[PDB]
Amino acid sequence: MKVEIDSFSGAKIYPGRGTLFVRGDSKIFRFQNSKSASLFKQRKNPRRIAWTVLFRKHHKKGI
Amino acid sequence: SHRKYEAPRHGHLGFLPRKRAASIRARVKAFPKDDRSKPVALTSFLGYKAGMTTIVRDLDRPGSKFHKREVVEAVTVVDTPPVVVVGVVGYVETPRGLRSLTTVWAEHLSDEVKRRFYKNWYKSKKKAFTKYSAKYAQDGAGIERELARIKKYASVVRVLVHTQIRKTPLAQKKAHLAEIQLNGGSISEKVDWAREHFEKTVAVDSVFEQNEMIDAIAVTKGHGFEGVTHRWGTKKLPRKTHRGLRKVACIGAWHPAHVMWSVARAGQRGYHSRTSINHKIYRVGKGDDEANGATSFDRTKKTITPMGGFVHYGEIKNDFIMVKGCIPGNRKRIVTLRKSLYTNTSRKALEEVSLKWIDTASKFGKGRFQTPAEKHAFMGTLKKDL
Amino acid sequence: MATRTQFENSNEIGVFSKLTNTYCLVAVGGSENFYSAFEAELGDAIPIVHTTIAGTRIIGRMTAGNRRGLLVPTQTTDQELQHLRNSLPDSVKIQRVEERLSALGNVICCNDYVALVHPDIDRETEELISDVLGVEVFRQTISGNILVGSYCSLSNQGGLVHPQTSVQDQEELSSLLQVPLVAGTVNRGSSVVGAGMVVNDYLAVTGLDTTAPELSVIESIFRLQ
Amino acid sequence: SGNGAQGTKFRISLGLPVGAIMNCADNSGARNLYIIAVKGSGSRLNRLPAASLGDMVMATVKKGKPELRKKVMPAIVVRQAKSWRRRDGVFLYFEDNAGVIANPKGEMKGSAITGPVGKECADLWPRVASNSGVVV
RNA sequence: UGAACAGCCUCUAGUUGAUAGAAUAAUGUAGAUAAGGGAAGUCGGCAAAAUAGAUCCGUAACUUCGGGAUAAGGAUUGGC
RNA sequence: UCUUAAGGUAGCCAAAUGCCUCGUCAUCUAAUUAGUGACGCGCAUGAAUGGAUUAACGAGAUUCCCACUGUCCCUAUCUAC
RNA sequence: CAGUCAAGCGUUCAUAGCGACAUUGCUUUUUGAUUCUUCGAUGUCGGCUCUUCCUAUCAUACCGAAGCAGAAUUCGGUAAGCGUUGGAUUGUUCACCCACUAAUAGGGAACGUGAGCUGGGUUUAGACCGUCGUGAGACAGGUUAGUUUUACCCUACUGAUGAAUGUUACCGCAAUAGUAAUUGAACUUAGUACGAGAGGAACAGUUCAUUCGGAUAAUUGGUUUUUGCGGCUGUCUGAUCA
Ligand SMILES: [Mg+2]
Ligand SMILES: [Mg+2]
Ligand SMILES: [Mg+2]
Ligand SMILES: [Mg+2]
Repeated sequence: MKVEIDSFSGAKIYPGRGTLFVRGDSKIFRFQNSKSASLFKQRKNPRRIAWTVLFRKHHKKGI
Repeated sequence: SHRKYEAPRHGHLGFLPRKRAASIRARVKAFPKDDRSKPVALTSFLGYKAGMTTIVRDLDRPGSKFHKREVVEAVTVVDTPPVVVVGVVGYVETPRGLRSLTTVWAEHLSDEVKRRFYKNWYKSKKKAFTKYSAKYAQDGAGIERELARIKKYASVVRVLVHTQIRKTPLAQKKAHLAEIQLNGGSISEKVDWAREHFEKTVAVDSVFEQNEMIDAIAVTKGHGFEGVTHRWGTKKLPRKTHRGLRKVACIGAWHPAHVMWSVARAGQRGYHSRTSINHKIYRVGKGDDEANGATSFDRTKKTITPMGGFVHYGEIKNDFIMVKGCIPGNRKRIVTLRKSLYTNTSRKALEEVSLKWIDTASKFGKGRFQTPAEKHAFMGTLKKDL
Repeated sequence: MATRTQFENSNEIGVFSKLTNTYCLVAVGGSENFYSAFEAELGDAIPIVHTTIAGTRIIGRMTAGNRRGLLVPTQTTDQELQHLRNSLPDSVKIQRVEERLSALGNVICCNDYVALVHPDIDRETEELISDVLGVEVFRQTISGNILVGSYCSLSNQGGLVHPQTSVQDQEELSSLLQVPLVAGTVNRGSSVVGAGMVVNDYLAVTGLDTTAPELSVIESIFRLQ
Repeated sequence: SGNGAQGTKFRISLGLPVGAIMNCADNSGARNLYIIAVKGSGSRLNRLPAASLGDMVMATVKKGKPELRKKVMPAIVVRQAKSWRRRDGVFLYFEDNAGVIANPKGEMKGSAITGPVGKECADLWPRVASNSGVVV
C-alpha cells in the first residue's frame, strides 16, 4: 500500500480513508477528512490554521 | 380494473412473520450433512460480534481488471474464546421426526454455565446438578448404561457446549449453552470423543481454518415499532396528502372484503433471526499472541484491537475470526458460526487470501494513527509528557 | 509488414501497445491473436512485456518510450515499476514523471534522435526527457493539434502526420525533425494516426480496417521493405 | 454504454439523471450537453435513468452552434463531480460534469479534450483516451 | 440598536395564570437540514428556496413624455 | 340579375366568440391537443349590443427563459408538542 | 376472440404462411336492450399509491414447423415462475410522438382503490362571449372563480402480552403455513460453422452489469440539543473575567 499526505494539513492518509478531489486545472488534492476538505472549500490558508504541519513549519513550533 | 403500471412487489414474503425472535440466540435449523469417513469434528461454533474494520489485500482474479492489484475490504471481527464441552445428547429418528432420548452431562459444571439455569442467582442455594454429580463418583453404574444406550440407538449425536463469557469484556457473567452436531466417524466414535472431551475446551482453529466459506446465524438489531415506509420500503405519498404521507394508500380492493396478508403494514422492525451464507474467513487469530494485527508485509507488532478499543465492546484478548463483509446482529451479540452446507467452487470460494495491512485506527472518530508509538512520533512531545 | 491486429475488437493498436526498437509493451488483457502478432513478428530477440500502467489497460497513451529510456506517469504503482525494471533490459532507464498532463504517450511524440512535445509542458519535464531519453526536444503543434503523440506516428526512417495538416507545417516539421513526413490516414480514415498504429525500424502494427493504400503509405514512409 | 464498450465497467455511483446539463469538453463548438437518455439503463417505475462516468448517453446541444442544436446525438461522460468509490477505496470527484460528442460506435466528433478525464472512461473508450490530455 | 410608536433586549409597573408526573414507538401538527442532479414531480413551480438594508456605477423595448425604473446588471459594507 | 327594409362597411380572428378541429403554414422542444406569429366562404366576428389600438396599473387567466430549491430521482435525520 | 369447409393467392403447389362465398361457437375488458335491487342517498371522471388474480404470452426457459443455408423473421405447443419503463402535449381514459430496453402484452377485483390522497374535469349558486328567444332564460358550445366532514366500536390485517396443562428452569423436535431471485452486456469460441458473395451464429469458459430481496455501518456522504469547541450581532449583568 501507499500512505499519502494531506494536501491541506499534511496528515498521513491510510488506504480507504478520506477523499480525493481533482480540480479543473488538473491538480489532485487529497483530504484526510471532511474538516480539512471543508476548510479547503472555504478557501482558508493553511499557513494561518494553527494545527497544520505547514503552520508549525512556518512558526518553528516543534522543529 | 388492472394496475396501470407494473412494478415489483415491495418486500420478501418468505421472511414473514416479521416478529421478534423467540430468543437472543438464533437457532441452527440445519447442520452440514454427515459422512462417516472424516474424523470427529464439530459443525459450528459460538462467538460474540465485536465490530468491523478494513483490510488491504492483493486481489487474485485471473481475468478481472483489478487482477494482481490492491483492494480495501470491510471485515467484521467475532471474538471467540475456547468453548467448553459439557454434555452430549443423542437423537433417534421416528416417523414423527428426530427425538432426543437421553442427555449425559459432564461432572464438574462451572458457575458461568450453571448460571444459565437460574433467573435469580444471587438468592439461591446453588443446588443444580448436585444429585447428578452424586450419580457420578461411583465406578460407572448410572453413566455408561446411558452412554451405551446412545451407542445402541440415537442415529444423531449432538454435543452440549457453552461459551466462556468471563473471558470477554461483556458484563453478563452468564454463559450461552448450545447443541453442536458432530460430523465424523461412527456413533460410538462420536460419543467416545464427547466422553473424552467432557470438562475440556475446544479452540476455534480446531473447527475453522483460513479461506473457508462459512455461515453466520444471529438475531438482527432491533428497531421497535416502525412505519410501513421504512419497514417495507414503499413509496412516500406526495406532500399535499391529508392525514399523513408515510403510509400505503390502498390497502386492498373492495373484494375480497378483508385486508390481505400480503399488504405491507406497520409493526416490529428488526430483532429477527437470520442466516447469512457464504462469508469467507480471512484470519483465524490467536489471542495468546502479540502482532495479531500484523501481516507479513506490515510487520509491526500490534494487536487486532483498535486505538481506544472497539467502540461499545472493548478488547479482543481471546481468539477471533476475521470474516469478510457484514454479518447479521450488532456488537456484543452472541452469533453462531456454521460450516457450509455445500461445497462451493465458484472461482471465488477457492481464492487463497493473504492480507497486506489491517486497520487499527480509532473507530470513535476520524483516527489518524494506527499505534500510539506512531501518534507520538508524528506529534512530537506534548505538555502532559515531560 | 504493417500487421493487421485488433485488441479484442479495437483497431487502435497504439493505444494498447508501445513499440520501440529495443522492447515492446502490451496490455495484460489481450487476446491470443494480439499477443501472437508481436511474438511472431518481433521474435525472441526483442522482449515483450505484458504491463499495466496506473491500473489502466491503455499503456501507449500513458507512456512515452525510447531505446535508451522509458517514461511513466506518477500514478504508476511500485509493483508495476518493479515488474518493468525486472522485465526490461539493463540498458533502458525507467523514471517516473511528476507532471500535470500525465499522459505521456499523448503528450510526447518521440524517436531515437529528436522529439516533439506538447507546447505547455513544464521545464523540469523537458529536461527530464532530454536527460533520460537523451533526445533533443521541440515544443511544436501539428497544424494546431497539441496532442502530437496521438496525431503523429514517428520513427527513424520517416513519419506519418495528421491528414488535415498545412503543407507549410509539413516542410517546417520535416526540416525540424530531419525526416520525411507524409499526411495520411489509418484504420479506414481515422485521424488519430499515432493512436492508430505503432512502428519501429523494421515493424509496423496497425488495425485490421486499415486499407491497402494506407498500408502502402505506411510501408513507403517507414521504409519497412 | 452498450455496443462500443471495450470491456466491462464496475458500478460507479450514478450522478447525472435525465435532464442534467453538463459542460461539453471537446472542441466541436458545442458548449453544453443536455442528457435525455442513458444507454443500457434499466426499467423501474418513477425512477429516472441516471448516468455515471464512462457511460454513453443521448444528448442534445442546448447552447452552442446552430448545426449542432435541435438534434439528438450520442455523448460520453468524462467528468462526474459526484463522488464515487474505486476498488482501491479512494472516494474521488471532479468539480464539474463534462462529456464529449460521439457517434454510436464511440469515436469522437471532436479532436481534443480540455481538462481531465477519468480512467474508468479512458479504459472503456479508446478514442477518448486517444484525444484526452490528462487521464486521472 | 436602528430611518422608524418595525423586530430584538432592558428600566418603572404588572404577571409567573393555561391539569400534572414518567418515558421518547409508529402515524401526525409545527419548525428545520440535506451529497449529485435541478421541475425530470404536478392540471399547474402548489409548497419551499433564492433576492432583500444602505452607498457608488449602470439601466432596454415601449410610451398618453408624466413613466417604465429598485428595470435588467455589477461593486462595496467590520474593528481600530 | 332575382329577392329584401338593407345586404356585414372600416376593422378583427380557430380570439374568453370556429362545430368540423388536435384547422393549415412557420416558430418554440429530443418529442408540444399547450404558447406565439400568420391565413380566412367567419357552424355562429364586427362597429356606444360599441369596433380596433393602447402606456401605466392587477392577491385576474395563459406560455417561455434565467436564478433557485427534497416538487421529484429517493429518501434520511433532528427539535418541540 | 376462436373454429369447420376450401374457390383461390403463394413461380410451380388448397392448407409454409394466408384464405373468398358460407357456417359453428366462445367472452363480458365495447356499446346496446331490459328495469330485478337501491331515490328516510351504496360518495359515477381521471391520476397517484398498493396488493392479488386471469391468460386470449410482449420478453425470459425448453421445444415442434417453415417458401428454416447463416443472420434476421414467421406460425405453433407446455407455460402466468418472473418482468413489462423515462418523457413533451392534453383534466382526460384513449391517442400521438421522443427515447431507453429482453420487452415496453392484454385484462379483472362495486367500470378495485375519495372516513387513502388530489380536485385538473364534470356537476349548484358569481361572471364573459357566440348562437337561439320579445322576454325571463336555454345551450353532450367555449371561458374563468368556486368549504372534499367523523373511526376511540366489531371484524379483517400488522405487530405485542397472556390464565389453565404439579411448580420452575434449560436444551430441543417439526405438524402446518409462507418462500425468491431476475435479466442483460463484453471477451473468447470466431470472422469459425453456413454461404456464390454480401454477410455471419451457437454450446462450454471468464469478467461485469440491470431489476429485486436480506442485512450492516470499517470507509465516504447526509443529519446535530453532544447546545462539544470556536467565532459573530443586538441588549443586560458598572468594566474585566464569566
Ligand atoms: Mg386501477
Ligand atoms: Mg397489467
Ligand atoms: Mg465510528
Ligand atoms: Mg410516475
